[PDB]
Amino acid sequence: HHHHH
Amino acid sequence: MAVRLTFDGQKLTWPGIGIFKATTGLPDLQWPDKQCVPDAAIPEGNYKLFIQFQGEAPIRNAADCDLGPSWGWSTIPRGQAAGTCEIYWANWGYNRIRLESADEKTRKACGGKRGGFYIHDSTKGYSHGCIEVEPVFFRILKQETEKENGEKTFTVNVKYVSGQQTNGGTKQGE
Ligand code: MED
Repeated sequence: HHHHH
Repeated sequence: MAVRLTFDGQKLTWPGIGIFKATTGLPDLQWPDKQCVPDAAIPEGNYKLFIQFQGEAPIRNAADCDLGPSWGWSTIPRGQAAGTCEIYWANWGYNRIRLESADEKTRKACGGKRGGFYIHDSTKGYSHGCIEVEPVFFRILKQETEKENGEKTFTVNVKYVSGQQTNGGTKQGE
């Protein structure tokens, strides 16, 4: 994923 | 309407209207020469904006405070509605618009290893590999688009003409 949040 | 925004690391320009303060990259990564480092200044090139308003952003994992991806203009759960995720989602802000690389040079930037780009209206003075913009941008976007009837096409060209820090002073002041 490009982001974790 | 057809709008080609431009972003130079410090200002997001809407031709014919005005300029918005804008910032890209985490605090130590706000540099054009770091644009292929994860979470740094967004890579130069051409991106499509997804401005279709789709309401609240999907939540991929509430337990991990992880928003899902979405291709549109969505809102961020905040305050009590965000629970313990507030501190993390304050880094999103209240609004986000998805970006997608729109041509060959942009898709191939950085070996194709970066992505997940958005324009968003947090007031941190940094961005996790996206573009943080002055919140009024989203008020102008709503007002300008809701008075037109036909198709609405938005893009942004990212081009760094200076090596200066890619911080437009978006941190909340006074
Ligand atoms: C896992 S892709 C790298 C992280 C993403 N936020 C970016 O800046 O491109």
